[PDB]
Amino acid sequence: SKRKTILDTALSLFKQYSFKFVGVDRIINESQVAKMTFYKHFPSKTLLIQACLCEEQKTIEESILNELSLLSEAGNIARLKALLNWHVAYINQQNFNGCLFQKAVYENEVSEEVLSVIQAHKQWKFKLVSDLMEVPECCFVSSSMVYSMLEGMLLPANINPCVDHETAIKNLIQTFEA
Amino acid sequence: SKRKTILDTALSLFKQYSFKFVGVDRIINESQVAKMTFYKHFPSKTLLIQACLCEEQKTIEESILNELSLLSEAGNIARLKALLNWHVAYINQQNFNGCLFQKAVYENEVSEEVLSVIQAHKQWKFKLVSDLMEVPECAFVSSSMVYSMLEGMLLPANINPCVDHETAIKNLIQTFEA
Repeated sequence: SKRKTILDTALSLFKQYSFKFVGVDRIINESQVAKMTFYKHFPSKTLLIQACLCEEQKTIEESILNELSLLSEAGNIARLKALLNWHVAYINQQNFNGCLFQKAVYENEVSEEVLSVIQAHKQWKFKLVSDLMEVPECCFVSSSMVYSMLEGMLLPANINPCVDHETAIKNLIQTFEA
Repeated sequence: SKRKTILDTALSLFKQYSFKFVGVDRIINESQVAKMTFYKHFPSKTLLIQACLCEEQKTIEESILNELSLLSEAGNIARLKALLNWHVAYINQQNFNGCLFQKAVYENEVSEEVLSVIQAHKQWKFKLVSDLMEVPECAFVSSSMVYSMLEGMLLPANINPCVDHETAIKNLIQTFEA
């Protein structure tokens, strides 16, 4: 029951800081649960991290896919545009601090059940990019290229905050619309 | 040389594992340096990490720029090729574990000492890409897009082991006509 509060509280803290930086004791208080209640739902920190990544996958994929299904009658450039714009909104959102899946691999949060979630999600996004570009109306720029560019656009602004990714994306949208 | 023995030991250990995973005392042992001589050079792990990142920036910037000055008598497309192919070689080393500057930020190393080095280097890299593409011999792809694709290709391989970055680069090199 209080599982969701814990999950949602840990998600924010992991996104805000890092996995190794926030310990279980901090998640306990901020969720306002008893230690015993935490471990009933999450017997270990790795299990909470696994559920945090599963939740991030479910929310990202549902969000993207729902926008695209609003454009099934829009043609293929319109749907590719929406995938690109979605990234603009994602890095401009207030709490954006990078990609949580890239964060887990850099922090070596890579127990097998966690890695499979990470790889399955990024394999889904690679496939989605590839399917959106393998249309007749598209060319020049390859999908493996666009995928890695989007992945590089998900880096924390702190690495290079003068880079405006939205300006690059707006420019690439105009190329598809040539 | 004392200060440099500590650098090479810490810098190597941070890449193999992670900044958080490697403790100052582990660095003391494997370097065989008096703990007081360590603290005369680096009074805090943060100052050590800043120096490690300055060493990494120096190494990468001199490796890239040495490949380009050997190609001064060549064309602009060949010099852009050199930078692209440099990333192919970098992610194919046996000791490759992603980008140390990305890793630092994702591990929440966000002190002023660290971010100023990280950002100076990546600012340097963004300008180099812009300058190598700011030539008469160059398309529908902006330098900001190329920078981001280069950044994304430096992610650890296990985030999605099915992405073949080398093939992506080969095709991108061929769109530039070389």
